[PDB]
Amino acid sequence: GNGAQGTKFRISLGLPVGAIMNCADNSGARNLYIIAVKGSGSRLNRLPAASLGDMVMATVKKGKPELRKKVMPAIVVRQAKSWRRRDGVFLYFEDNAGVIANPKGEMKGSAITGPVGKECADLWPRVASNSGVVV
Amino acid sequence: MKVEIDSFSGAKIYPGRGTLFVRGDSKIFRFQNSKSASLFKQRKNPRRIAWTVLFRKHHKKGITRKTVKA
Amino acid sequence: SHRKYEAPRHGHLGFLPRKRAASIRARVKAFPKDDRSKPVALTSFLGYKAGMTTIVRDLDRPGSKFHKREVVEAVTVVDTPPVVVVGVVGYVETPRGLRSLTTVWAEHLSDEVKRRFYKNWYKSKKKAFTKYSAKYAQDGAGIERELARIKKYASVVRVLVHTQIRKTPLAQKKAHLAEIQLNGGSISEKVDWAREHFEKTVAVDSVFEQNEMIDAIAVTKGHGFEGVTHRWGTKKLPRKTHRGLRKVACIGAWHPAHVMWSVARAGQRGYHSRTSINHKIYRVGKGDDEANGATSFDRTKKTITPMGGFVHYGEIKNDFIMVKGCIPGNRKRIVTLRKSLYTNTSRKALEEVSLKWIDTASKFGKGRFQTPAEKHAFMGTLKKDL
RNA sequence: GCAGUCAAGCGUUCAUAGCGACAUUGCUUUUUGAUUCUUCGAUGUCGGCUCUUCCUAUCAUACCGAAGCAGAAUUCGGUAAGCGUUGGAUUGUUCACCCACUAAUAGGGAACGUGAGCUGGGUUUAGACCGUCGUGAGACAGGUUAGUUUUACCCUACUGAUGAAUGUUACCGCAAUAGUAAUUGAACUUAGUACGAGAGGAACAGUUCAUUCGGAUAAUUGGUUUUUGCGGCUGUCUGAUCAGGCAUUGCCGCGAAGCUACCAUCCGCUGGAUUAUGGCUGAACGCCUCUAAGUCAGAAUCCAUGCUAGAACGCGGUGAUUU
RNA sequence: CUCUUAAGGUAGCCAAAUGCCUCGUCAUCUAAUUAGUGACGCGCAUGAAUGGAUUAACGAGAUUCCCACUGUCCCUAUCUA
RNA sequence: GUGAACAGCCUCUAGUUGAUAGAAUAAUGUAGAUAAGGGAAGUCGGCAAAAUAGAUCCGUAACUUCGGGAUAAGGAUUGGC
Ligand SMILES: [Mg+2]
Ligand SMILES: [Mg+2]
Ligand SMILES: [Mg+2]
Ligand SMILES: [Mg+2]
Ligand SMILES: [Mg+2]
Ligand SMILES: [Mg+2]
Ligand SMILES: [Mg+2]
Ligand SMILES: [Mg+2]
Ligand SMILES: [Mg+2]
Ligand SMILES: [Mg+2]
Ligand SMILES: [Mg+2]
Ligand SMILES: [Mg+2]
Ligand SMILES: [Mg+2]
Ligand SMILES: [Mg+2]
Ligand SMILES: [Mg+2]
Ligand SMILES: [Mg+2]
Ligand SMILES: [Mg+2]
Ligand SMILES: [Mg+2]
Ligand SMILES: [Mg+2]
Ligand SMILES: [Mg+2]
Ligand SMILES: [Mg+2]
Ligand SMILES: [Mg+2]
Ligand SMILES: [Mg+2]
Ligand SMILES: [Mg+2]
Ligand SMILES: [Mg+2]
Ligand SMILES: [Mg+2]
Ligand SMILES: [Mg+2]
Ligand SMILES: [Mg+2]
Ligand SMILES: [Mg+2]
Ligand SMILES: [Mg+2]
Ligand SMILES: [Mg+2]
Ligand SMILES: [Mg+2]
Ligand SMILES: [Mg+2]
Ligand SMILES: [Mg+2]
Ligand SMILES: [Mg+2]
Ligand SMILES: [Mg+2]
Ligand SMILES: [Mg+2]
Ligand SMILES: [Mg+2]
Ligand SMILES: [Mg+2]
Ligand SMILES: [Mg+2]
Ligand SMILES: [Mg+2]
Ligand SMILES: [Mg+2]
Ligand SMILES: [Mg+2]
Ligand SMILES: [Mg+2]
Ligand SMILES: [Mg+2]
Ligand SMILES: [Mg+2]
Ligand SMILES: [Mg+2]
Ligand SMILES: [Mg+2]
Ligand SMILES: [Mg+2]
Ligand SMILES: [Mg+2]
Ligand SMILES: [Mg+2]
Ligand SMILES: [Mg+2]
Ligand SMILES: [Mg+2]
Ligand SMILES: [Mg+2]
Ligand SMILES: [Mg+2]
Ligand SMILES: [Mg+2]
Ligand SMILES: [Mg+2]
Ligand SMILES: [Mg+2]
Ligand SMILES: [Mg+2]
Ligand SMILES: [Mg+2]
Ligand SMILES: [Mg+2]
Ligand SMILES: [Mg+2]
Ligand SMILES: [Mg+2]
Ligand SMILES: [Mg+2]
Ligand SMILES: [Mg+2]
Ligand SMILES: [Mg+2]
Ligand SMILES: [Mg+2]
Ligand SMILES: [Mg+2]
Ligand SMILES: [Mg+2]
Ligand SMILES: [Mg+2]
Ligand SMILES: [Mg+2]
Ligand SMILES: [Mg+2]
Ligand SMILES: [Mg+2]
Ligand SMILES: [Mg+2]
Ligand SMILES: [Mg+2]
Ligand SMILES: [Mg+2]
Ligand SMILES: [Mg+2]
Ligand SMILES: [Mg+2]
Ligand SMILES: [Mg+2]
Ligand SMILES: [Mg+2]
Ligand SMILES: [Mg+2]
Ligand SMILES: [Mg+2]
Ligand SMILES: [Mg+2]
Ligand SMILES: [Mg+2]
Ligand SMILES: [Mg+2]
Ligand SMILES: [Mg+2]
Repeated sequence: GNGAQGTKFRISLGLPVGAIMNCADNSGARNLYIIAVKGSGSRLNRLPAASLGDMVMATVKKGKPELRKKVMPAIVVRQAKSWRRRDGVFLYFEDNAGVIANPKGEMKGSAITGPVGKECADLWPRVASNSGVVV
Repeated sequence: MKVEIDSFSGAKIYPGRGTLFVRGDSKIFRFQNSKSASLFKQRKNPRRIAWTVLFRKHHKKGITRKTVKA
Repeated sequence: SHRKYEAPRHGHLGFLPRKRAASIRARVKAFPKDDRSKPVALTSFLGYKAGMTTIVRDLDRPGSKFHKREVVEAVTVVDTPPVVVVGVVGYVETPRGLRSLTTVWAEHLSDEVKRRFYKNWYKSKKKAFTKYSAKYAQDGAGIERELARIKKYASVVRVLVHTQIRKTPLAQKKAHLAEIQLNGGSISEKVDWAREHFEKTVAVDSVFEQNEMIDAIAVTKGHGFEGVTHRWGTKKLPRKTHRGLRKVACIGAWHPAHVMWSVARAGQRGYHSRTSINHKIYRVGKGDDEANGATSFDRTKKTITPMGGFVHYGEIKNDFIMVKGCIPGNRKRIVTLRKSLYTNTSRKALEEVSLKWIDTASKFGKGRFQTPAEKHAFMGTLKKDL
């Protein structure tokens, strides 16, 4: 039911459909290929776009045969589009990365390779627990 | 409010200014503008760029009591 | 036959026509509701849009993720040297609407305002209001005859004020003259106050204060003739398409046999009047204050003028208003600031701000410094200098 | 294709909560047929793109009335078209069908809207292959592949732009009329409450954000570079140096200013009257009844406030008017 | 077994640029595939120089996917003549 | 001259300097360009555009009529002194 505790201030959208981002958890998915964004409305021809902390629906293009060929929810931990927070700073990661997780928002895996943006870790306390450096 | 500093050139960075970049390793790289940033992105060495605080510090450019009563 | 997919219409039909606005002055279409129990003050002010800068402040929005956190915000800066009152105009309501039944002008008129009644000032004999000034030679019973007339009649009294253009960096010399409505009580008290202020000066802080919400009324920065696509936001047409891609493919259906007021078509863009509302007043300037840019947190004596000076504008030597966000129109253009049309609770308004820091870095590029006193400190000493 | 009437039945019981047989009255002209009025000295044919407007037989969002409405959820209905109705996979396709998001992924019209707007993938000439048919030429409503998309300078229409005449010129104003705008979701809390045996599980007040839409604006961040602003490079030319020419802007790093991006920021108002509906008082009719007289409350409605034009044959106040 | 023929489709190939039914079924690739490919074959109407089957290499030939790449697109923006 | 080179680019000789012009620098265009994050979601279809590239070295599959395939694939280098 999109557990997702807190609001989220808007940050620039870097992840349209078709965009394939790296898999930052120990699940054994190598990449997540985003087919939709949770909580995007509609406009003629606009490609639904996710950003840090957004939950998406993905398939796994490279990975364990258990995880391939099936739709499943994700959470974007890592952006690469510069976005702007309310303290003024324009910041961006090196890669696009997310962690496969369940609709509740509970991670598939126990750990996250890499850092995570503070917005996403505040959003999803199960991503909080498994997170390394934050921002 | 903190003034931050450009880790490449060394120039002061006032709030809501410049860019910020989180490399894979979580080393945080703050630029005052596009110029420093774009250098960073070419693998340019600050000590080798004449106007960087790094360079002029390297070249030593322009640096120019009490009583014991116990 | 029908749309085949539904989308909003491009553009807001309410702002039609898209034509070039009537003058660089934007008209004040309304004034705050008169509460006559209050003392008589101006309802609006005249000024010039100088430029923008950045702010830093703590945020009071309990329950927000930034509550008690610092934020940067863009602001804009209006040169606001006191207005001078040159006259009052009275209005009576009729079944046909409100109607002005006289004006009264003070004796001596400034050579800035005088310059406004003239297309060529250097050639004129400068005769304006010379015979009108003769109305003061006696006790001024001709004057008083109107003044008391406006008292007798006139549900509504406005003041004619003008800018002090000379007192600003502009090159324009010919001041801007405008009607301001008087919202203190008792139409008599109003024209009393009017008279006593003839030829006098009135500055901005008699009108607005800090945290107050004010509306901006100005003419849009104009772009001249525009194509369909940027003017209305029409989607670009495909690459492969003959004879133009920035267009509307279907100007309309066969019937009706005429293209419609509602279809996007290429014409003027920009230079419209706009009435823009709800800006919080972040700072109330005094040109007689050194340490304008300063703050209880900052403390280092600097004015709001950036190094290198507001680009295309100048130095802000007088009082000023600083308002959150951006205001319609562009730099050097004459701008009206109006008190709000309504009482807004809204909690976002009513937030009482305290600026921490006002960005003094130069705007002619990516500025590295606030004061000249800092630039020396960091950089040290040069091949000029000592 | 859509809606009624009767009410045998269905619905544990109970015709009509929700339905409904036998029959019967209808509407509609996004079906197809029927016809042949118009056009064969020519009305560019399918679909899609794009864009605008209209319908309502409302999918969503407002307010309501009904339930086989405890709660949740759903379903029937009224006022309702103000407002939104998407992103993809195969397919030329309309259609069909799946995937996914969504408040919802309603149906239709405008010469089956829209080709001097596009495209040309299909259809529908002239090349060619196959299969069936034919002795044959050739045929095939059987499958394929290649196949030139013309013109606007006229009138009107629309978009913006000037303008004679009413003494002149100038400044400040009014506002008939015409336009109008906002949208929708979520989290916190109410509250693990009401309700329920439980499983489950709301709403108003409040707070924080978000969607679509719109008007701006350039502090900041990004884009753009003929500032050919500075620096670098190759080739060749000026004996060399210094400093430069030529390479359709020679190329590359940075690059102000300007323009400009939900890729950046800011902003988007408040009164009134009604609709359905629920009531008061209240006869007709000594009772009863929201209705007949009269009357209270009320929706994304409507009229305004606000917002944009400002009649070039609507107008008011005011300055100065030539030897 | 029977009726019938000049002989009654062999070897091969197949929903093939040959299959009406038809978007055939199964498999595969996909989140999803009237597409592709692999199979199956009472094949409307496959088939032996009316040439059948297969095929290295070739091809501005029709089609399918993948990697790279991209203003094709989200979504537009800016410059030069 | 550079260079593999009658390539492309610059030059000597000779021969031109002909093509209506002036002032601007709206929309739309024709011709040339660049774009943050995404990377074909656009679309009948990657149409179009981008990416690739020269030379030295290293590495080089299925299949094959043993000639090929083959620059397959894929890497490293490169100036001046
Ligand atoms: Mg959607
Ligand atoms: Mg489309
Ligand atoms: Mg920049
Ligand atoms: Mg429709
Ligand atoms: Mg008004
Ligand atoms: Mg074409
Ligand atoms: Mg001070
Ligand atoms: Mg600037
Ligand atoms: Mg018919
Ligand atoms: Mg029909
Ligand atoms: Mg006919
Ligand atoms: Mg005819
Ligand atoms: Mg005909
Ligand atoms: Mg014709
Ligand atoms: Mg015809
Ligand atoms: Mg025609
Ligand atoms: Mg209806
Ligand atoms: Mg129930
Ligand atoms: Mg249910
Ligand atoms: Mg409508
Ligand atoms: Mg029809
Ligand atoms: Mg048609
Ligand atoms: Mg047409
Ligand atoms: Mg055409
Ligand atoms: Mg055709
Ligand atoms: Mg064709
Ligand atoms: Mg012929
Ligand atoms: Mg045929
Ligand atoms: Mg051809
Ligand atoms: Mg073709
Ligand atoms: Mg012309
Ligand atoms: Mg006349
Ligand atoms: Mg119970
Ligand atoms: Mg209980
Ligand atoms: Mg509430
Ligand atoms: Mg917008
Ligand atoms: Mg805009
Ligand atoms: Mg350049
Ligand atoms: Mg050289
Ligand atoms: Mg040279
Ligand atoms: Mg020389
Ligand atoms: Mg030298
Ligand atoms: Mg030369
Ligand atoms: Mg050059
Ligand atoms: Mg810039
Ligand atoms: Mg924003
Ligand atoms: Mg109001
Ligand atoms: Mg009544
Ligand atoms: Mg408004
Ligand atoms: Mg009229
Ligand atoms: Mg008029
Ligand atoms: Mg008349
Ligand atoms: Mg007049
Ligand atoms: Mg097939
Ligand atoms: Mg075959
Ligand atoms: Mg096959
Ligand atoms: Mg099947
Ligand atoms: Mg298939
Ligand atoms: Mg495909
Ligand atoms: Mg077959
Ligand atoms: Mg059959
Ligand atoms: Mg046969
Ligand atoms: Mg045969
Ligand atoms: Mg034979
Ligand atoms: Mg045959
Ligand atoms: Mg053979
Ligand atoms: Mg053969
Ligand atoms: Mg050939
Ligand atoms: Mg060929
Ligand atoms: Mg094929
Ligand atoms: Mg050589
Ligand atoms: Mg040569
Ligand atoms: Mg020429
Ligand atoms: Mg323009
Ligand atoms: Mg360019
Ligand atoms: Mg790009
Ligand atoms: Mg990129
Ligand atoms: Mg990629
Ligand atoms: Mg594609
Ligand atoms: Mg596609
Ligand atoms: Mg598509
Ligand atoms: Mg498609
Ligand atoms: Mg091409
Ligand atoms: Mg070989
Ligand atoms: Mg190679
Ligand atoms: Mg070397």
